[PDB]
Amino acid sequence: YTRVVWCAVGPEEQKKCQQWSQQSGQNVTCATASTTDDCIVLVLKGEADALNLDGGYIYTAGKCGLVPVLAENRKSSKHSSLDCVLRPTEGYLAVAVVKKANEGLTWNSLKDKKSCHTAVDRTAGWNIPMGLIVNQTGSCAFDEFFSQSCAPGADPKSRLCALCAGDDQGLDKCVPNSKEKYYGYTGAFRCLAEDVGDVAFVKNDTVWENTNGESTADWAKNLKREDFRLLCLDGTRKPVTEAQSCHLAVAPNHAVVSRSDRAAHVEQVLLHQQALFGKNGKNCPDKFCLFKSETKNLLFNDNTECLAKLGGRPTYEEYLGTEYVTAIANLKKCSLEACAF
Ligand SMILES: CO[C@@H]1O[C@H](CO)[C@@H](O)[C@H](O)[C@@H]1O
Ligand SMILES: [Fe+3]
Ligand SMILES: [Zn+2]
Ligand SMILES: [Zn+2]
Repeated sequence: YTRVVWCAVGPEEQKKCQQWSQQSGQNVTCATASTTDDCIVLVLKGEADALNLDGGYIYTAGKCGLVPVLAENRKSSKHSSLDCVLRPTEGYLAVAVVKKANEGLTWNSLKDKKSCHTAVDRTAGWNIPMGLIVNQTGSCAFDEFFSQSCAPGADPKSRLCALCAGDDQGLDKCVPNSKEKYYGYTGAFRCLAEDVGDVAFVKNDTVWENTNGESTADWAKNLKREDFRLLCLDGTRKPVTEAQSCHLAVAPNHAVVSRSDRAAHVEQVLLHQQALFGKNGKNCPDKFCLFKSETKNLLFNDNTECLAKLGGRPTYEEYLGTEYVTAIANLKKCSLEACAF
């Protein structure tokens, strides 16, 4: 029984963590850092215990000895009778999204266009699309493919940050945290929605959750699913209803990681925390909901049903899968066995 120290990325996550801390009676406390990489370092030092990470960061964390503990699980069809916490995760679909009005724009004509990315090093926003582009062009100059982009985490003076906007005051341009207007799934989709970019690399869920009244955010309230198309690898364009036949890859779900020596303790505390503040928790929506933050995906994705046990006690490599690990390794050769910190 000790507290678990969660690592929040940026000021907005910090605020949500503080609410969680208060409601949990200090069983969970908060450490804050400006980037995901800095949070990983805090965990390695033992100054923080855990945080929830996209697959691209699990790769970084894994090389440094951190392990997956529990995974985000969202609504599913198969394995219907089984409880959420025990149900296998299905993974999400990485897609490339454009405006219907941008006619004749296909996977094969993306060169020199404007792109919107969740963040550098993330699965749907970066690793998958850039990995595919590097291959198809046979060049490590992915910094040269698009004319301008917003890829949070890149050099703020480079073309890869040209479209990023910063915070209400125009500060923190291109920072890889929610202070940057176009950061993350929602941010990259907004970058496309506002016609700042020509293409957004996000997941299939992002399109649905931010269209047809699903989001009441000022920029999203008038967005219609029909005004968007997905780019398929075969050069065609399809409606967003066809994601199962028109995606770039299937990605492993975001997951909670911790130091191996702390895994058992983190797992215990989190399972109890979700019984109190999760999907149908004792205190949600009454007092506090761990999986809500108004489409902002703070700490956890808003569409998370529960955190699920893994099973087979997988290493980070088995969790990510050989097909994804080799993809990252090859892309990493552009810009092999050691912790990068
Ligand atoms: C997509 O499923 C994954 O496949 C890889 C094989 O690369 C395994 O290591 C892992 O446990 C999972 O079953
Ligand atoms: Fe992701
Ligand atoms: Zn597929
Ligand atoms: Zn194993």
